[PDB]
Amino acid sequence: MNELVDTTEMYLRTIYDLEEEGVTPLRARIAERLDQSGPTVSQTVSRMERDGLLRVAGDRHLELTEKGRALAIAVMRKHRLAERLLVDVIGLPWEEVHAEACRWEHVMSEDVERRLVKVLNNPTTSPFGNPIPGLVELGV
Amino acid sequence: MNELVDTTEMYLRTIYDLEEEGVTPLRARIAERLDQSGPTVSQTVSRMERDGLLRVAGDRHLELTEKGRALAIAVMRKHRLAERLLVDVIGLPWEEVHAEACRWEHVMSEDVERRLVKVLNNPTTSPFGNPIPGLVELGV
Amino acid sequence: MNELVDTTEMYLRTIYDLEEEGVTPLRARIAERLDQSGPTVSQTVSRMERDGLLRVAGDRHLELTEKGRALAIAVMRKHRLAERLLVDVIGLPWEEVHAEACRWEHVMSEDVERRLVKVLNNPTTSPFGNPIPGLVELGV
Amino acid sequence: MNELVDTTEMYLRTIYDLEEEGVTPLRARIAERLDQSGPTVSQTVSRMERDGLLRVAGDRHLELTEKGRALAIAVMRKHRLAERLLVDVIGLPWEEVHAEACRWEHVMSEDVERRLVKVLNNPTTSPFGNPIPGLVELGV
DNA sequence: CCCTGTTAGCACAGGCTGCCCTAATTTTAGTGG
DNA sequence: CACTAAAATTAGGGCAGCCTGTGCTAACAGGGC
Ligand code: NA
Ligand code: NA
Ligand code: NA
Ligand code: NI
Ligand code: NI
Ligand code: NI
Ligand code: NI
Ligand code: NI
Ligand code: NI
Ligand code: NI
Ligand code: NI
Ligand code: NI
Ligand code: NI
Ligand code: NI
Ligand code: NI
Repeated sequence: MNELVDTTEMYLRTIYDLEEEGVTPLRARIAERLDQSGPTVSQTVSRMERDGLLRVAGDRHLELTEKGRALAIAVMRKHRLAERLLVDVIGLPWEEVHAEACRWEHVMSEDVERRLVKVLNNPTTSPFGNPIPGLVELGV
Repeated sequence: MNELVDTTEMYLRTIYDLEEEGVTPLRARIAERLDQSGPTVSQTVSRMERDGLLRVAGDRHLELTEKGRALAIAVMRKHRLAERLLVDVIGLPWEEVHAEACRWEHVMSEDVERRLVKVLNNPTTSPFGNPIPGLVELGV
Repeated sequence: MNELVDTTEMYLRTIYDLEEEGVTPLRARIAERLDQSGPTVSQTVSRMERDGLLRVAGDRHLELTEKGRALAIAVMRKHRLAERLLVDVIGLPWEEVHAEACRWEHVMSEDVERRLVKVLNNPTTSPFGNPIPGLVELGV
Repeated sequence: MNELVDTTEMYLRTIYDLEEEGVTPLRARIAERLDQSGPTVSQTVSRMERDGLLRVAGDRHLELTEKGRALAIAVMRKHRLAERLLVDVIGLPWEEVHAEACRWEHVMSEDVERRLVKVLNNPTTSPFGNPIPGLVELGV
């Protein structure tokens, strides 16, 4: 198992965080946040272009395709739903929830996601306050 | 990401499965169970033997080492606690919870397992009846 | 510096050697001979195919392009002239010449090569009996 | 292969050159002579500093460590024993021997160096008049 | 415009291990003669 | 021991995903001519 559990999904989520924070998505940002060498993130981002999940712009900005944005959103959704489960229900300490959720985001089915929306009483936010994306696309 | 999520863990737990059922743990069993080829299974098993996780015994059986066994128990434990959590709290359909728990077992920290035991009122079994191993060494 | 000094050239000359011994040139033979990993050679071989030096047949034979074989021949010429110089003139023990010539083949210019045909009295074989190829196309 | 063949050795030997010439060894000086960019030589210098090959003094003068000096001496010695060999034995036109010995210095074993000392009747200088350093260390 | 160097963000070459495959054998455990 | 069925190996790959080394341009900074 990868330390990232799913590399591709971690690249998508990271680009998405960047968009949330209002910083320009560059390969250099992904290498910083995931502690990887430039040649590593360059090659991996190429594989993701090949598979149509992102594209490198002329100015080197990373952009999510439609397939890549739909997936990124899905992962962010599971992440924050996992965060809620972990805090509201399990009571895992705060400073551990993101780290745990960062693994959970790559394995939770949408089947489970929909159950969690019901069980956690229709949560629109993570336990930190960040809005949960893609609830419509989940189907809620 | 790996279909198995964690190949090493799925190999250890699969060996746990065969021991629990009373069938001789052979590489040929892992090939059937995990649907992989013989060459693949021997190759991975070699890595795991190299890494101190198991031995290929003189008569070909796969004996888990002490490190291998602790991990195998830790993974089976997370699996059945995940199964309990999914049925009792999340309400995932029976048909599906094993498939789900087969992924969660690979990402759940012991920190969450300990908090699950309480959340689930000191469970001793999976919803399918099988006993939950390693509750002692989990520290409860 | 590379341990091979020149990876591409060593690959070419290795292919040359294999052909010369009458063994089918496969990536596996190169992996053995240069002690490199399988993915390393397949990747290097890919660059060489990108660059017009060879192609991988459908049955996985490595086929030198006309340009590829010209470079291959050119390197062995340098190798074997270097062996003549090192034995006939410099007097390096017989056991250590191939090792030295193996690094030399990669830095020798054609100008030097041509001066060595003169100085060594139109040589036509290695000290070990093997013919020096590429003399005609050298400028002889 | 690298155009310099061995970047580290060419950096060491270049520093050594400047010291013979009595010019202050600065990174700008290296950039100049090997025709590379400021950034490149700045990065390459720090790897070497890292590996204990040189010190960058408070005033920015590059300074060889005893380990860096020993390697620079050995490359200069190879460079000049090669020059000798190229003029006296091989007969390569004058205008071309420095370019040829600029590559050979990086591949010649000490085993060959000691044979060249014997065969060229104990040379002390290059055909350009510059003294060959490290003949003592070589083991003569 | 030099000069000397830095910081940021790339490029390509050439290395690695993990974990997956087919085809074609070979070894081994158990069975029957 | 001799055939067989199950088990494992041998041979030669595949792709994903890590790495360091060694090169680049742009922008900038501080001082100089
Ligand atoms: Na790194
Ligand atoms: Na290797
Ligand atoms: Na340049
Ligand atoms: Ni943009
Ligand atoms: Ni988070
Ligand atoms: Ni994650
Ligand atoms: Ni046994
Ligand atoms: Ni189960
Ligand atoms: Ni699993
Ligand atoms: Ni063929
Ligand atoms: Ni040879
Ligand atoms: Ni060579
Ligand atoms: Ni100084
Ligand atoms: Ni010179
Ligand atoms: Ni040089």
